Amino acid sequence: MVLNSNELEHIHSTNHSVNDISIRWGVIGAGQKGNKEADLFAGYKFSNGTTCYPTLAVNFAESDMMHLQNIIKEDRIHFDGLKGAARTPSVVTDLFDPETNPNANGYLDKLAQELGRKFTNEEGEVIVDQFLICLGAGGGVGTGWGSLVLQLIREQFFPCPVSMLISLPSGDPDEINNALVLLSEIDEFMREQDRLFGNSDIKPLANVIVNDNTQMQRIIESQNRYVNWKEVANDNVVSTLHEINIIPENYGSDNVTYDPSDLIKLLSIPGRFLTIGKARIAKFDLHSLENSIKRSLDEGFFSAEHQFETATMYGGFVLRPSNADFFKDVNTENRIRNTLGEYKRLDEIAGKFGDPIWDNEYAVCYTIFAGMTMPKRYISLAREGKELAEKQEQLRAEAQRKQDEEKVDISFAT
Amino acid sequence: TDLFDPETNPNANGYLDKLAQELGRKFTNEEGEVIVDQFLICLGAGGGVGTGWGSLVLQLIREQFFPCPVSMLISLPSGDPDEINNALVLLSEIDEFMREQDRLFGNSDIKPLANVIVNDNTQMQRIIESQNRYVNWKEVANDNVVSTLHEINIIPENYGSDNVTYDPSDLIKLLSIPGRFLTIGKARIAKFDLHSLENSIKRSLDEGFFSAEHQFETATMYGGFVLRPSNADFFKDVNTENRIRNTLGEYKRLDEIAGKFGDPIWDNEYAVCYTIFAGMTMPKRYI
Repeated sequence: MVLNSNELEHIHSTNHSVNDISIRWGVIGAGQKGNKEADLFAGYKFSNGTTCYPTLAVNFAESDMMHLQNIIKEDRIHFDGLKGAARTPSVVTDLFDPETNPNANGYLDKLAQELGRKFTNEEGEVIVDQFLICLGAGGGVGTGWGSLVLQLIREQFFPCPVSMLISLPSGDPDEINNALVLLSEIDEFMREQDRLFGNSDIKPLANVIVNDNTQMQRIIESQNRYVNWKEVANDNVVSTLHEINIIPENYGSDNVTYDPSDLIKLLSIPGRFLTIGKARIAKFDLHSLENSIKRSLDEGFFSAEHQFETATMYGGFVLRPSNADFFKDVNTENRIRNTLGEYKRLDEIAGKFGDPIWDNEYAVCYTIFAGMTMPKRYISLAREGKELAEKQEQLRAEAQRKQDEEKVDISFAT
Repeated sequence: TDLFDPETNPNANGYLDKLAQELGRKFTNEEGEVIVDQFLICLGAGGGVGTGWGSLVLQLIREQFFPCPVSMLISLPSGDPDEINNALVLLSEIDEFMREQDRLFGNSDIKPLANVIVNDNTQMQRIIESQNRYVNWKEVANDNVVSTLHEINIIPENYGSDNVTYDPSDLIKLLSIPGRFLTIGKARIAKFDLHSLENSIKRSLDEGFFSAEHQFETATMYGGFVLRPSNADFFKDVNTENRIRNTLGEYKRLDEIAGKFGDPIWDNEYAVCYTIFAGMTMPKRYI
């Protein structure tokens, strides 16, 4: 029963019949970042007390997983005689490839197997609509797993589509190159997927959701006195995803319902880069409403300089109080359509935007843009790692010559 | 070096048989599994036997005499001009070998000379006389450097963390790949507040048992971890994480080189903070 946002608090005290969700995610967290996000998902329960999401944790370092809290030991999957890949992701792709490793195919049996156990019925009903794979780009185990997953969904290894929740690394030239090769592999796969599947078809890679660790830290230090920024960042991105999954299945509207089918379409069909903006609304007036939607989109936890003009679909909803007449007001509807319009004119792509009724005293506004192309953070990362990588080709040489240029005289010794 | 060289000594090669042999007995399986990941060779630079052995080892790892990489734990001499020249010729032979190793092996490759760890006998005495009433300074210095190395070997295999695990693979990478000069700072932490935490990390690095005026700016890799109590909320605190990243940052900005820094959970009532910098160039104590 994790409750890691005060939206989740206020809709579990209020609502004691939260018994379903819009999409039955099967969560797999690879590498430690992934493990920790996965551990949060595993914690969530319904009002009745059942678990929401079947969850596995995967790693090479058996020691990243020993301080998990909601993931039972049985569900902590790890690989033998391997102490860890060492911030090098080609170690994971290798352990699973016949060409390099001989028992490669053996490992896949234990993956196919523990997949079978956690996401399958007594029959073989996959008990899951799509897989959510959590990664921290930059590390060995995580980034490697990312690549292996791309490779696996080509052999149609998974029963259903795969959503990847990927985090971009803060600032370390080895991590940046790792992150860049994955993001590049993803951009390629997405382009191949665009030529192989129709605009209407269900995609095998449902979407990829990025967070940027730089942007997330910036935010956290703007907003009992110890704060693990990672712990906070995780709470925000995970609780947001959980919220947008709860709400359509559990709250409704006299005006425009955003139901679960709309969300499933959003997460299933576009098949590219997806972003979310969660905006709290306290001041019921247009100037503030605007500057918080704009803020959640541009300076929020899921912002990575996204290419909104390339979005092919939208979704969203404002959870609002039963009374607050400020939302029935048309003048308020236009301000949203035109505010979001500045990113993508909403007529020009397919979607829906709802306004469900909730118990509480404030309005939370969730905005989702899907089908976008590669985020521009990719370029600025490429550029940031160049000014470090090249800055220490200089420093390695700056002092390797200092080696060559100065012998010290010890002729008096030998 | 003479007793082991055909050019000077004739039964030179005979001696190597008894070395190859007693190596075989102590570090090999009933099969020939070397039962050992790397060799730790302890020396006191300055003497005959020790310093000589140091040179012979450099020579031996070139003929690929050893099954696996070699770490050398070398101590620098206190103050005797014959000992200093001896120490200097070895340290010079090491700087040369390390430079040859840099051109022959990749930045990713396992190095045959895994690393060299120096202690300076002057710096170690200074410390011991700042900190039953007899004290053999050598006996104490040894206890500190050896127990530190043992600690950093125990901890990753035996203690873990909900936040960031520093596991054994991370340590093996640290000790295996950089292949140059390596240092350690062991800092006890009693006062849970930022000003003190800092001034003990800084102290362990600059005025500790492994300090020899190291060239931190030349470090190519880092590692470390703070063993902390299960409860002490002062370590979950972010404000405490930043103070470490920026404190260590003053030696080498930690983004600029490859590593990891963990915070394992332990039983006890205080926090011990181990910091390791590897891949460094020749220490300034040499000058």
